[PDB]
Parts: sequence; structure tokens; C-alpha cells
Amino acid sequence: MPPRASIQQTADYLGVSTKTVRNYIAAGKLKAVRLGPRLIRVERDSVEALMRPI
Amino acid sequence: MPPRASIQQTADYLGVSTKTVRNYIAAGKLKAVRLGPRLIRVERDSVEALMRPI
Amino acid sequence: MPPRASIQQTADYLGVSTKTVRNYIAAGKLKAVRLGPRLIRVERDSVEALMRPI
Amino acid sequence: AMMPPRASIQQTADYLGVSTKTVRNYIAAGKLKAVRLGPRLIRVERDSVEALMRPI
Amino acid sequence: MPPRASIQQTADYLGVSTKTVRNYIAAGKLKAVRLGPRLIRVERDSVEALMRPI
Repeated sequence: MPPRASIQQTADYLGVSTKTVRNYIAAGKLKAVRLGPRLIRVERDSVEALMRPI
Repeated sequence: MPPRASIQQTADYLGVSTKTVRNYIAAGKLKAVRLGPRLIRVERDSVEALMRPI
Repeated sequence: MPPRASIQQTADYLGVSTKTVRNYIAAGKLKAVRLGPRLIRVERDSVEALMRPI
Repeated sequence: AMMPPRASIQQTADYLGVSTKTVRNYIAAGKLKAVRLGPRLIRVERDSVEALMRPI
Repeated sequence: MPPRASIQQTADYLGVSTKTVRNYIAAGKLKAVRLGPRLIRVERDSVEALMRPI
């Protein structure tokens, strides 16, 4: 367990499944971060439906 | 403007700022996706905090 | 035998029943932590402490 | 974040729990900021390490 | 980190050894001043300049 630990390491450390860790994170029992920017893409369809004619 | 477009392409397309595009995604007015898995890390100190003694 | 082991894993390692492990915990001869309301783990260090040369 | 203000590639990697190669990629990709002192002495800016991490 | 800093404060700031800081000073890669028989202080300005972004 280094300061920032993989989901796997946290699972092994705690003796639970990686799923359980992911649920803990998702429920606010564990704090987690992601490293770096996401590669984000917007769906054209929603852009199209955002523009309401007048 | 492809089926999945960059934040910049969406901003250019709509004549708004990237910041405005980001706000619309946060508000649920535009639908967006990220590509591929995040590199995730759990904060060591929060694992320590999770384990409450009996 | 993880750093944080289940009661069943502790029983199996020691060669005792789950009831004996639970009683060691209540009696303070084993140190245990609660993760979730339905999830307990035994500290492996205390398990090693519990075992004394004859 | 008890790292030094200018951290080694090893210390950044150790703190982040990723390989040194990974830390070196981040620098190249501009995802981490770094400086050179000498003919092969590189240091990561701790501030960029903090900003590299975005909660989930 | 004062405008006039010790070799030690400099070594910590840079994340290198005091021996390295002393080398740099000797090489002219750092600017230093002497206050008395013993006392050396490194010019913070020279320390900022040493860190050339990649």
C-alpha cells in the first residue's frame, strides 16, 4: 500500500473482491482518484437535440 | 462534426466556449462519453479510515 | 492469509471453528475491524501474536 | 502529499503507485510538469502531481 | 525559502543532496554568498533559474 493504491492492491490488502472496492468507492466509503484528463467525446445526437428552433 | 465529437468541435459548432460545453454536459443538456478505462488509485489514508476496530 | 482475513480464513489457518475465532475476538485475544455492517476482518498481526511457542 | 517540492521520477512513481516509465510518459505528454537541473537530473513539480489527480 | 537560503533549505527545495548543492555552487550553477567565517547563503534567484522546464 503506497499512498495511492491500485484497486487490486486495496482488494488484496482488505481481503475483499475488486468489485467490493469499486462499490465502496462508489458509495463514498473509500476515496479514489483518476490520473490525467479523460478523452471526452460528445454525442452528436444530443448536440442536435439541444438546438431548439424558434 | 463526427458522431462522437471533441469538446472543442462541439464548442466551435455551437459557437460557444468549451467551458459552456463542459457546463452543459454537467447539467445533462449534452450527452458525453469517455474513451477507455481510467487509471484509478485509492487514497491510502481512506483505507485506513474504513477499518473501524471492534 | 491476507493482511486482513475473514473469520473463516482465520479459522482454517488456525485449525479451529468459526465460533472459537469469534470468541477470541470478543475476548480480545484477536484484533478485528468492521468494514461494512455485514463484513468483518481479522488483523493478521494479532493472529501471529496469538500463537506462542509451546 | 508528503513529497518534496521537486520530486524524483522514482518518488513520483512510488507515490503514485505506477511505474517510472508511466511517470516519464506523463511528462512527455504534458500531463505532469518537470524541470532539469543538470545533464541528467530531472525533477517533477509536486504541484503538477497534485493536479494530475482528479477525484472520482 | 527566503531570498537568501541555507544550503540545506536549497537541497530540500530542489530535492537533491547538500553535496549536490555544494557542487553546483562550486560549478557556478548556483550563486552563493558568505556572511561570516562559516555562513553561506544561496541566492534564491539563482535557484529559480536552475529549474529549466522540460
